[PDB]
Amino acid sequence: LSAEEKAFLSAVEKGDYATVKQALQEAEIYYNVNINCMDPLGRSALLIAIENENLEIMELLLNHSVYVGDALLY
Amino acid sequence: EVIRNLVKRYVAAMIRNSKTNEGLTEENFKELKQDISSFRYEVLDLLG
Repeated sequence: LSAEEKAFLSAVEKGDYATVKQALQEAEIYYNVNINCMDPLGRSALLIAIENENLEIMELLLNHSVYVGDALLY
Repeated sequence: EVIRNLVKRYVAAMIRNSKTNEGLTEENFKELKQDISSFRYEVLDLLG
């Protein structure tokens, strides 16, 4: 994992609506961080926003082109 | 190739079981108490 990918996956699991949205708007402009970046234990950013029951980060991710595949079961 | 998958979904199942089956304790209470306390002093220091 990149340090900015770990900065995005540590932006989520803390409840940020600012730095997560800034990283998802920088992801559109530059191909710097892939949104579908996994933890070392699976765990995409969407699944991190699912284990912590925060619906605002879920709507913020699902407005972007996140891979939603097999994450409804989680 | 099989062992890598078994270790990966094993460790995922064990952290899942630690999230479900671990009961709450006093230090987890101190963590919430410091989060509300520290957020309290931070808001009072911004509004003061």
